[PDB]
Amino acid sequence: KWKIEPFLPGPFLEESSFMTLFPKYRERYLKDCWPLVTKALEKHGIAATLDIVEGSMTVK
Amino acid sequence: LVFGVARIFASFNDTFVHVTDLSGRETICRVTGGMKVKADRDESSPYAAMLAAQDVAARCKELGITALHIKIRATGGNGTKTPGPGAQSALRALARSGMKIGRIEDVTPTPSDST
Amino acid sequence: FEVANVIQPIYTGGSVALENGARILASTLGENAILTELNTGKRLAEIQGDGEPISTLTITPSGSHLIVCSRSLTMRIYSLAISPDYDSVEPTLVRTTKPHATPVVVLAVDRTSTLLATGAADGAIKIWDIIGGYVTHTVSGPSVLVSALHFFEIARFRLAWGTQDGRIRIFDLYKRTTTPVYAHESNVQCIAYSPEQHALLSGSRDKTMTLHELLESVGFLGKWMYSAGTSGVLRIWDTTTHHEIAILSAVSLPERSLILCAQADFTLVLYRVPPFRRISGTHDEILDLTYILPDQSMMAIATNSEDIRIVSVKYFGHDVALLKGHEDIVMSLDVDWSGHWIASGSKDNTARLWRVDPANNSYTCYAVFTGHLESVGAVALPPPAFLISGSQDRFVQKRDIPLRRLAHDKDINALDISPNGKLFASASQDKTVKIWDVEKLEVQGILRGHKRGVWTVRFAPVVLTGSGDKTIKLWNLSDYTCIRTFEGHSHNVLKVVWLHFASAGADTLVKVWDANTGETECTLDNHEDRLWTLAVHSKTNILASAGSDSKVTFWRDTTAETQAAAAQAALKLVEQEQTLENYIHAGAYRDAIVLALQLNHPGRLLNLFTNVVTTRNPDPDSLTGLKAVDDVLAKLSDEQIFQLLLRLRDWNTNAR
Amino acid sequence: RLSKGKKGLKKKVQDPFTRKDWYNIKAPAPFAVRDVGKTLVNRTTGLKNANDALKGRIFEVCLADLQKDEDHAFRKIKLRVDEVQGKNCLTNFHGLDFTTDKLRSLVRKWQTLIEANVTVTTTDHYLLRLFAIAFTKRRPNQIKKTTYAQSSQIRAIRRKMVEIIQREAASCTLHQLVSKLIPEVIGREIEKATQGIYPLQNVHIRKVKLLKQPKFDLGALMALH
Amino acid sequence: DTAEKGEVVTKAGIPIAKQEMSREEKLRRRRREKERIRKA
RNA sequence: GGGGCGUCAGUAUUCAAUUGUCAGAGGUGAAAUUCUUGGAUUUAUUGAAGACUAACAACUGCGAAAGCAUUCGCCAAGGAU
RNA sequence: AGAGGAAGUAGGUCUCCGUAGGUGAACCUGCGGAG
Repeated sequence: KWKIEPFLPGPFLEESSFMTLFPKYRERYLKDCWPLVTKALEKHGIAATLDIVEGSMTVK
Repeated sequence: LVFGVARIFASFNDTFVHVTDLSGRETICRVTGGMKVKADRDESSPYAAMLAAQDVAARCKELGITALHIKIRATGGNGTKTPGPGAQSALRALARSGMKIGRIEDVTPTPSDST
Repeated sequence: FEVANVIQPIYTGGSVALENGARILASTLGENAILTELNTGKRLAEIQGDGEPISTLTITPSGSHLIVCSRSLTMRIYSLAISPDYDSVEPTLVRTTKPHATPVVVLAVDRTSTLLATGAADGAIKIWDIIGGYVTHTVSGPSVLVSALHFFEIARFRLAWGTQDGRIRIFDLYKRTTTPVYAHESNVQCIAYSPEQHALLSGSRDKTMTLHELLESVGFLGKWMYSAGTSGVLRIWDTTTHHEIAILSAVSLPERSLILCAQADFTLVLYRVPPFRRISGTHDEILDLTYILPDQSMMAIATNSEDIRIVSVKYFGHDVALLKGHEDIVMSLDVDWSGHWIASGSKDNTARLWRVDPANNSYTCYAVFTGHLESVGAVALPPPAFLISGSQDRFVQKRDIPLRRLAHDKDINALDISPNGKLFASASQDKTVKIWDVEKLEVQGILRGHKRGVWTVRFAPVVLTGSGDKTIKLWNLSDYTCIRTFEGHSHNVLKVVWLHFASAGADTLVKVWDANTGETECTLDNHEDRLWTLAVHSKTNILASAGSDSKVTFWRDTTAETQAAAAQAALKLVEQEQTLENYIHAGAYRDAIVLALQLNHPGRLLNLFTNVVTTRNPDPDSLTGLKAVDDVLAKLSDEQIFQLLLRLRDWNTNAR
Repeated sequence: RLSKGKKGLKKKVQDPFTRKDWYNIKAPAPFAVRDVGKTLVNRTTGLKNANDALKGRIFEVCLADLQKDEDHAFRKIKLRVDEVQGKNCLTNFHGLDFTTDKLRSLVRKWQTLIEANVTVTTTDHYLLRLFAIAFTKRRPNQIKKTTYAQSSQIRAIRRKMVEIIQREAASCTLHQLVSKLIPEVIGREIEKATQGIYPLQNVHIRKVKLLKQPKFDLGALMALH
Repeated sequence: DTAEKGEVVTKAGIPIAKQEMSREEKLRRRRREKERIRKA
């Protein structure tokens, strides 16, 4: 009644995307911890970019 | 593709799968979480959200809209500002049974200053 | 207790379909699909289907196939086999396919048995062969919800569809080109065609038909148009001049000249074309049963359909009549103990008294009572003497037929009279039961309390209180204390009926026991989810149980019959046991062995076998020494052979 | 499976979708697409004709499906509807709202946002409120972590912001105001003219609210469509 | 444990029924089972 | 983001009204009290009232201390240079 | 309704062909025929 099954198997018409903004002291740590994040988000199917110029993480 | 707007009120005690037209005024079909589970303990559960989303998608495919814009919310005044398990499980079951999803937005009431 | 008989739902919500043989009829209940003969009414067959509610079904004019489609996107075809006897049919599946991406809402089958067309919720509409799963040609594709179809020929075949907006489009199946006609403003509900006149009728939800109040079904015969809409009336019109001569569906037989009306009270009305009989589809949620007549041939049931129905118990399914005087919901019901007066309490604030005229079709509501400002919850009856009405509020009242009082805090529940009419008790939600003087405005006392809230009282010709907890108590007049207390339920009890006691539950079980003993005698488990009310035959012991589920079950007592059967069984047992002892004493080993194999007890059978194999004077040709025992061992039956083998292994264990 | 209710509460269920009809929605002039959806409203008759409810309702729709451009995944607009035709639903501007995801996606630490509110009236006598937000520019080739404007500098920025939005929204009508709101000309001109006081990272107008519309004129309302 | 419902099995391995068993043999079988119970 | 007076907003909560409702909602570890076909919870739009000023918000600022965060106007005062 | 007294019982695969639909050359599904 409480357990949840993993999703077995295009369900999106409008290509959704989200953004968040981070400062510089987090920009360093995110720059050298990012490939783990984009590896797991590629296993989930979502493209994740990081922008050290503006300081923005985007998923889409 | 006729877009209907699905309000998913996911709290910790019960989940509300609600389907309206684009206006917000005319409710098409709603199935609460607790009317599919005999136990008030398990009223807010992923199984309850899955059953509610399957019934709502079945009714709205009998009416023939087959496309939803999903607005997810929770108790936001002095509450938690996070959806319960109903949101994830209802969106999963809703798009697993037909229902090309359109635009997803989490419209939680965020107070500028409450108390 | 055995089921005497049940009455059952035949129709709830979905689409009905009639074959050209007007015997068989296929209708819907929930997810299931049930088909019955109309004239004898018995359950021919029931296909279960999947878990989702059924969307639409059809039967072919020749009743050979039954095509169902659910709210889950699927479509199942069943072939049917009808005997010379129309009493029972067997459906077997042939094809299950998923027609479109949306569940289909409309179907239409041609007058010949070879093509069926289906129309979905997105607009993708197709045509299939019935004998084998084809798509012989796809006709439109998904545009807008198809709301109607009609197959026709011109005197090769053509098919017309009517969409959710007002768009009627006709195409030839051989030419394979669609052409619209002009197009229409609102939801076209149905399309019909007359081949005698070369004329297409379109009936729509904007109260118009093109060659009102609303329109759901129109058609031809015959030269006489018909119309059915939200007005509740079927109307007949001339074809050639437009002077004449709710409903969810109506079909046209007219070779058998019967037109079926699917009224949104979930009833089915048969109209003759120049009310034959009607059948109630579902008694939706039954609030009270009362078993009425002098001879008690005709029970009145009362439910959410804003009226009361009188249906016979002695064909068994035919409702005698329908009686409508109330406005909101008929809630409770009570008959006099001396025959002919039934009375109805309601969610409307008015209560009323009706006559029952058995040897007529006349039923009148000639006594009415305004009363108080809230809903008359319950009615009690001692021309009748008078009426005591209860209430949703605290205002209890009493009024004479051609006064108020305050009783409790919350909504009261039930009311009951003694057969002599000297006492009267009322029950409510604030755990008090109140008896008072019935002639004056005086009070005889008070029952002390039933733990949560008392639901039903009963007088013994001793008062019985069934309450909101899982208990039931028996109280007295003398001390106003409980004589007896009983447990054992799993929900509310909601009804307590005297026998010639029984109690229903809200845990769908109805259980009987006796008062002086005080322990449970029997329990009964027919119904679906809930159980509300119990009626009783007044002469013999027959229980009529009904609830929120639509089925009503009639039980009869069999305790006298099984006691007579057990008595004569013990008589035959002692007689044949003594004739066994007689044959043993006389030495008639043959009939002794036959009677021992009949009486099934083997400690004497072994002694007979040791004797017959050591008789000291054996016949030389015989197998076991006696030719007669050889004869019975040759003429043993299969069950006696197997039981003898099951004793032979046990005798073969012992080396003696 | 088992019900829960009290005695005599479930009424007989009536079909509510016999009395419902669909109505296609057209957007006003300055948006790129016109057919934006479909609304299920009640069936008209005497005793509350449905055109009163159709005059009452408003819609909320994003700008991505209007301009066909996913640059505007945010900035949801609101459309009143005051007119009706045959199977049609003509609409007008009512307000413009962000998404709270972008409102969280714009706020960073060690930088200042400046908010400004104006109550301005167009030449068609519509009163409306414009809520502008403006985040402070972190200058490239800098080393200090906090780009804090002084409080007097913030007050000067807010004064120039309200001066720009008043001077460039008081002169035009509502249709030209929406045509200037769509490619964000106002935020661009605030960014261009405030950079002599303190440079601003991004100026947006986060809300437009129409308070009162004193006229119902089908002439201009159909000159839109 | 593998006998019939009406019958008993003896120590000899022979099915004898309680109905055909007399009162004296019933009393003696009750006494023998009670003697075993007293021994244990 | 020192103080006083006025003013301007912002949401959120409660209350009420108008619609679409159509069986539970609410709490809890479970429950129960309670509100619920005169329609609760929910959906949308308005109106009123009282409160508070999210995110920015800091190894910061101001005030002697308690303390002080919506905009704008007025009134004096104060710090450093 | 009551503590005692006395007693008894324990069933069409493969291949091909003609179809009708699907996403089209092909290919898939369903059917009707021949090997």
